[PDB]
Amino acid sequence: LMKILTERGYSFTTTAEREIVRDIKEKLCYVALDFEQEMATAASSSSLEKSYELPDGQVITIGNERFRCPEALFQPSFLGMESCGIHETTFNSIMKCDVDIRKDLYANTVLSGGTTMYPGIADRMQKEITALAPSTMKIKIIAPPERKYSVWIGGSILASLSTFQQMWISKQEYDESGPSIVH
Amino acid sequence: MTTLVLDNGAYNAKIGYSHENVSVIPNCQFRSKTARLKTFTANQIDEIKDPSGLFYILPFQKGYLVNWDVQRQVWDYLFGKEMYQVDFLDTNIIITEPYFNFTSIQESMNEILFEEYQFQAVLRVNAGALSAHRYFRDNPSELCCIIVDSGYSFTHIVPYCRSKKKKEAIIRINVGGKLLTNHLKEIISYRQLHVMDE
Ligand SMILES: Nc1ncnc2c1ncn2[C@@H]1O[C@H](COP(=O)(O)OP(=O)(O)OP(=O)(O)O)[C@@H](O)[C@H]1O
Repeated sequence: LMKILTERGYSFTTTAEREIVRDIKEKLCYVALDFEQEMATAASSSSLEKSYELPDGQVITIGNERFRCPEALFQPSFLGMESCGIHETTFNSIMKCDVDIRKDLYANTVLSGGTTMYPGIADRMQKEITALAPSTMKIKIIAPPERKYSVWIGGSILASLSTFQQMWISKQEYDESGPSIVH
Repeated sequence: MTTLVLDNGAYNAKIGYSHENVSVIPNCQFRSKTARLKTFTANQIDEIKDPSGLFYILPFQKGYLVNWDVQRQVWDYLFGKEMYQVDFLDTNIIITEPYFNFTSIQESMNEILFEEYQFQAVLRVNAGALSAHRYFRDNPSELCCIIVDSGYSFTHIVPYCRSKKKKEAIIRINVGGKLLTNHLKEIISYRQLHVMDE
């Protein structure tokens, strides 16, 4: 993204500067047409350039990185490092998984993490997984409204689970097995 | 030839041959709450790097014997190495016996000594009788002596005269070193907290 902004004209070169580029993700995180979104939007750039707030007041109509590298997740070849597009990567995962369990894998595909806050990830995963998967199996995507910290929330719940007491490792067994415990 | 003198009780099991092995070797087994419940023997306590909370398995909790298993295990672990040089029929053993001990238990102990360890000879001398003989040898001009043996688990007032003990003026008292230690434990527990059992 810093290289993209350099092509634009800002030309940042260090983290102390591109902290604001990191922040740009707060608004420039949408993608609709994974194959031609950036071109179709550069052709009709209006009401899509959120104009991120630069410190110097430069509100230039950011309208290409709005759709460039939210899609880099689905198209690794777009960056330069090659890999299965995030969607087909998850698909290959559930494919290598068992056959019977693959139905529940299709039906319970969760999305979590700070990077998943991109509003378009849900719909794009829906479309790509429906294109890559059979017709009988549907895609019941579930993106929690607060997926930003879903991992932390679930961990805190698992920790403060009522009858989970017996499963905590303690000094008692540490003093006789140490790290040789289940690990 | 050499001989093996053995005195035994609740706290201490003092075995020694004609020249060395002079120490306070205990008689009970120790189990460490931390060392995977390993059962230690009389002298193996020195191998325990943390004797806190040791559970005591006692062949004697007071003057009389209980649970032969522990006593026989202690004797085997002692004999198995430098302490006695397990050789059996080469030498003999002299074991002490309480003032008024279980007749059946003591004769069965003699039976076991003759059968399993097969010492070429052993006798029924008394713990107080041995001290009486020691004192008589120390003072040959004496003809009568009273022994006040206040052991760690014993308190015996035993007379001796004309090389014979009389079973009428022979007193034993249950106030022993073990009782004193337990009372100190209880006092410290009660006066620092409401429970403490080390
Ligand atoms: N609302 C958001 N929209 C888009 N991107 C975001 C958002 N919030 C955070 N990010 C990006 O996601 C990253 C943080 O990831 P997240 O906190 O979800 O997991 P993480 O703990 O940071 O990563 P890891 O679990 O590997 O430590 C940040 O580097 C940030 O650029």
